[PDB]
Amino acid sequence: MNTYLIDPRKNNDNSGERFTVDAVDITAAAKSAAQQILGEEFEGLVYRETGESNGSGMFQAYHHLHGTNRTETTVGYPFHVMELEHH
Repeated sequence: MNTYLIDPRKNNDNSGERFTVDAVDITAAAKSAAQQILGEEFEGLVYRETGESNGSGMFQAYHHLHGTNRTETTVGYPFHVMELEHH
């Protein structure tokens, strides 16, 4: 449908090379991006990182392992997310 820019900030990696993910809306793009950044191990939920401003390009992805209680929380960190150049 549409491409969305994805850049893992929490990663703290020194790789400016950002990757893009497929999606229909920023809402879904974020959920799809996290699945790649955090991996298939990510099944929690995503939410908007910013609020005071509509300026997109940032989102939050959280996930807590429920059932096995093997850990306290699977993953949970922010991540850049913005819709590629449009018309």
